[PDB]
Amino acid sequence: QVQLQESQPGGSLRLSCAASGFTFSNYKMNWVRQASDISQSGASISYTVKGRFTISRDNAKNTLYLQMNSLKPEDTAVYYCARCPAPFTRDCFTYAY
Amino acid sequence: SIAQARKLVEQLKMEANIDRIKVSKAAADLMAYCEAHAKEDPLLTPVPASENPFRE
Amino acid sequence: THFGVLMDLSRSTVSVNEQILALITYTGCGISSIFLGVAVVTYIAFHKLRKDYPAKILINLCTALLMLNLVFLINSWLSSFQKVGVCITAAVALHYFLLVSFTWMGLEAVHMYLALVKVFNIYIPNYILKFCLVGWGIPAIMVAITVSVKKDLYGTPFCWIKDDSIFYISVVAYFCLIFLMNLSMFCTVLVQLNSVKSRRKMILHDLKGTMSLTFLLGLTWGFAFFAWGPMRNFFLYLFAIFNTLQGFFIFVFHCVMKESVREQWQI
Amino acid sequence: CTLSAEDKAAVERSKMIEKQLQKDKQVYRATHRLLLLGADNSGKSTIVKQMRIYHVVKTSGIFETKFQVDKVNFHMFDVGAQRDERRKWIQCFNDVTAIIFVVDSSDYLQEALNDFKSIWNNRWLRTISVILFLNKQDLLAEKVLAGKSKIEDYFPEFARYTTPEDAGEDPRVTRAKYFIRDEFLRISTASGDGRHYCYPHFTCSVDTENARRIFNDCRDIIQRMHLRQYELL
Amino acid sequence: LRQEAEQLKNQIRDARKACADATLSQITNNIDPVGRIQMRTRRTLRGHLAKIYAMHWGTDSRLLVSASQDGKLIIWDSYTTNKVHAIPLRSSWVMTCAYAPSGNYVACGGLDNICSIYNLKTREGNVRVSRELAGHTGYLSCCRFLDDNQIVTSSGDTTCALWDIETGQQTTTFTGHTGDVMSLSLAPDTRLFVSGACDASAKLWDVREGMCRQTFTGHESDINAICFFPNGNAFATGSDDATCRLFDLRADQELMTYSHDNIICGITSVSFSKSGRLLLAGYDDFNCNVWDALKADRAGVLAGHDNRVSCLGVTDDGMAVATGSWDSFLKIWN
Amino acid sequence: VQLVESGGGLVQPGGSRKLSCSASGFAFSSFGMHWVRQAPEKGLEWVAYISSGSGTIYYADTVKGRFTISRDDPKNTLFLQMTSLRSEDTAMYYCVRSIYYYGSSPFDFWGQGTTLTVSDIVMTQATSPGESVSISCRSSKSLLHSNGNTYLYWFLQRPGQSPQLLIYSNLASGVPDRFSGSGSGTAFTLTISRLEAEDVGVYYCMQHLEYPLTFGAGTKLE
Repeated sequence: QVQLQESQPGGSLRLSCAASGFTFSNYKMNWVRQASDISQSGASISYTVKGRFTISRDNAKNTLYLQMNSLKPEDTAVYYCARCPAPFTRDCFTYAY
Repeated sequence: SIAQARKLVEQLKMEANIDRIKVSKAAADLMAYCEAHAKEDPLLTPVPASENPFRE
Repeated sequence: THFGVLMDLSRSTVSVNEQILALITYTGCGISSIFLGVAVVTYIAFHKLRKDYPAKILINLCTALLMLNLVFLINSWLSSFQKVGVCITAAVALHYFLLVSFTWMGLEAVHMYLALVKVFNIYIPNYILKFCLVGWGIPAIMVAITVSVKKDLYGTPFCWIKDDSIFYISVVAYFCLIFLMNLSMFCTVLVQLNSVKSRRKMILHDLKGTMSLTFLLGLTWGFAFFAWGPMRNFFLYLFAIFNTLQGFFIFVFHCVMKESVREQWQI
Repeated sequence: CTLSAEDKAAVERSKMIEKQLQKDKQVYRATHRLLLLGADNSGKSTIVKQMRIYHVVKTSGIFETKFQVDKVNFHMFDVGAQRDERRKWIQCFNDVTAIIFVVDSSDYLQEALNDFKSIWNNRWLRTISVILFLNKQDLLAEKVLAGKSKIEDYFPEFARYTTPEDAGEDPRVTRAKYFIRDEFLRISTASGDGRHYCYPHFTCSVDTENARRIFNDCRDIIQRMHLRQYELL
Repeated sequence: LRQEAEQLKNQIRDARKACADATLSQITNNIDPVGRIQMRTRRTLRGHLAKIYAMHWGTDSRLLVSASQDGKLIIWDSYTTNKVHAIPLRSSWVMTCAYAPSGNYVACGGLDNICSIYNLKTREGNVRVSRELAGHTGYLSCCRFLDDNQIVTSSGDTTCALWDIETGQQTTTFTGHTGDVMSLSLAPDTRLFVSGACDASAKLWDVREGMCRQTFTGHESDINAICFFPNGNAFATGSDDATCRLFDLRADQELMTYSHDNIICGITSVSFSKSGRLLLAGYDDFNCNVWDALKADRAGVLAGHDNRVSCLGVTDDGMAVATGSWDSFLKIWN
Repeated sequence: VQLVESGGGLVQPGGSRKLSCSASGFAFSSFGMHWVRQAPEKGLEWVAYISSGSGTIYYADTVKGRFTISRDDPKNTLFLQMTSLRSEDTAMYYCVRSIYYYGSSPFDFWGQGTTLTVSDIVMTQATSPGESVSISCRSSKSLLHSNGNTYLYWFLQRPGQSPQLLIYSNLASGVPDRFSGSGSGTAFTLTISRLEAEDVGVYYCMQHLEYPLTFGAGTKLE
């Protein structure tokens, strides 16, 4: 399978996505909210809010990191560790998978 | 949500109590079907150029 | 002799400098057919590089230049074989592969009018084949008319057309009709490519855009009208350094910095 | 010939099939298919009404809009009944002539940014270029000039931005309208590499030059496609 | 329930680990492979106009139909390069194609969500559509005829549907997938079928019972195309993750992971040879790869195309492999 | 599917009447169209041919210049512009539907016929309820062709109407499974298993390799 398990304003709440069941090294695993991506081995990071939360990554530990530090009250929602499934390609495409 | 997860376990409980055979004995029958049926396979052994209909 | 004997526009001697003109002519075709010859050797041999309708007219222009440069090269050898038949063999072939090349330059012109000016509804069915029926057929029509009249035996130094009216009305009047066609789709493609591009590497890319356009359409082949002037005889020196090295200039532009041929050169 | 009699007409049928296909090639190659990727709350549903009515089933996934402008046929293909996962049905449009990615510039857009970012850097939609076609400017200026409560707190790079050089519009709307243009082009020219060039516009319900905005910027693709074949551009 | 159903999905991964005695690569370490075999294009089937999205073979081993996304379904005399039929479709974006085992019928499964069942053997010479199977609320990603009046069809909706052409309504709707089911392969016994999805899970289905018999996971990406191993007790799925996976029916595991590290493009087609020893995928690097389906070696490349290889099929007699790509051309290999 | 004929009979000797085959109910532009004789004291012989389109128009050697054929595909009709209608040009002229592809059933629909009257492979056979019979047609040359099957076509013909294809050893879809065919390239037999009131009538075996098509007098079952 493709297991992606995710872990008063202004509190530095960082959550650790756990990417199991697949490689996660050549997968540009982005983040989506329910009220911002990464590349392979980092080094090409994009956002929406563009400095409030930062997207780290650890392919050696097989995990995705998101460090929400200065979050707004609107940021308090359900978070989902998305995975752009076409490997080695920035083709990040009811959002269910 | 709830109704999709209510019917997910019913579509997964039958996948739990399935007669999963041993993966070596399953792969044995995988190797058996290719071994017992290989001279009738025109891609392992190439059929000669007069018998197969792809010539000239 | 010089390369400009194909496109003199003045049937007069040039021959104190014609030893230096034939020096850069014969070394020009020697490196152009070694390079545009291996442009065909990487165009016919690779089906990916000839899927483009520009790059299949370019095959038809490269072999048009490959034959015209080689028939010019063997026109020295077909003058040493001093039989009347031997010269005529080259006075048809050099005249065919001139009007083929000129038509190929011209076709590259009417291709641009479709592919870059009348940018939509460009699909004519059996396109590349319908241009070989113009590129190699209309010269084979036109050379058939010049061998019909046979005035002054149509030949002969290296054998070439040696008539006044049969050279003008068959080559010079046809090429000027072709040169106005391929200058019009040189000015128009420059004002199309200006709107797309809208000082180095943007004048240089405008140079590599226009230096690679003056040798698909043969704008340097119109140096004859500039060399018709009695003062400047540098245009004949420019003729044998450009219209002879046109094979190298097609190769260095349309077969080195194309970036798809280098994808197919590597394995 | 060594072919049999019912195989002599099995070719003579097959040649007349190709004669229909070489007639269908003239219909295929002289008609420019256009993917149309307006999202929810965008202006796609009226642009396919605008481009159809200017010039020419309950769960059908594809609506074909056949409009010709300057006598050349286009097929706008908005994608109706397929669900939100665009991952696989968008691969099917790798040989279209353009992608009319219609945007709600009125709403707040990062979803439209991250869609266009995926449509750009897709492995199959690269070398085909988006007609960006920013729709609903009548309510986009209403969100900035008339209303002003729809300010750009969503976009932190608006404070570091001003309209560089661009065409009775308000200067705060034209700063906004050429920022919505500039937000896509920061995700367009980054991974374009000249293989496909985004051709943006501004449209509304009363645009009425929307199909001409396609064709003049669809010429600018097929021209740029042919200039890349001449290595010219 | 999401943390409560996770252990039951973890009950599957340890029931499969309980059967995990030795891998197929460990089992087949002492069997001689097919080796580096040359396989050559016999017929280039020129005549399409667009990207050939999917082909399918007749069970008569000779009639080949292909779906190109120009609005043309072309039935090929594959032996003699002849075009037996060309069908001008209504949905110009046809994603898939299915030749009936009876040979009377053919399906184009469009992007427009209709499985237009074309009747080839009409009393008229025109290939009229018999039943445009409207429904299915997603791109018709695969379809496979069971009989002349029964077809199973895959959708871009996360749900496969078994249809009846004579009625015109989906009799069964297999709704276990959580992602868009990209392909579909019927069993040789035509009482089961398999369906690979964009949820990275290939789900075994009973056609009559309508039930997800097994859900095969292990692919890292969207399962692009699938085919049954011809004894009906296994299948290889081909994902976008560039690693084909031979799963085994009634075992719920992946046997062989056909992974070559120098291949990163998606496996946009999968077919099995008649032995099932030679699994020939259709990758997105414009080439195929005729994997030894037991030795898991590369064992043969079919490099006949310029664009991505969308569709492989080995015939029922196993003799040819047609190969359509995203050009107008179908290469027929041997 | 109605291949009704608009032509007429009672032709002068040497007359040049045109014989019309008005096709309807099918894609007549996608069909190879034929013309087949039937003399009232004899059996079927073939006249002409157009394939789909106009390529490969064929004729018998007896009508190679006298009879010409030309289809009107927009008008959805076939013409036989016969010229010099003489003796042995008297026949119930049957316009024949025939589509050619792999797995096709050519010669499978037949026109009602025009009773026209005037004021190579030479295959033939013998002339001859609920029981099995056989026909045993013999050819002039082998028909196996080393590419396909043997190209012999079985045409049962009910006595007061048009003929109809039985076996193009492939059974036509309009005729029942009691009919069967076998052969070995030279000798071919049509093995009916249980004949009935439809099977009574003349049978016919037409080759399809050498394009002069001959039928033989056929077993006139009674």
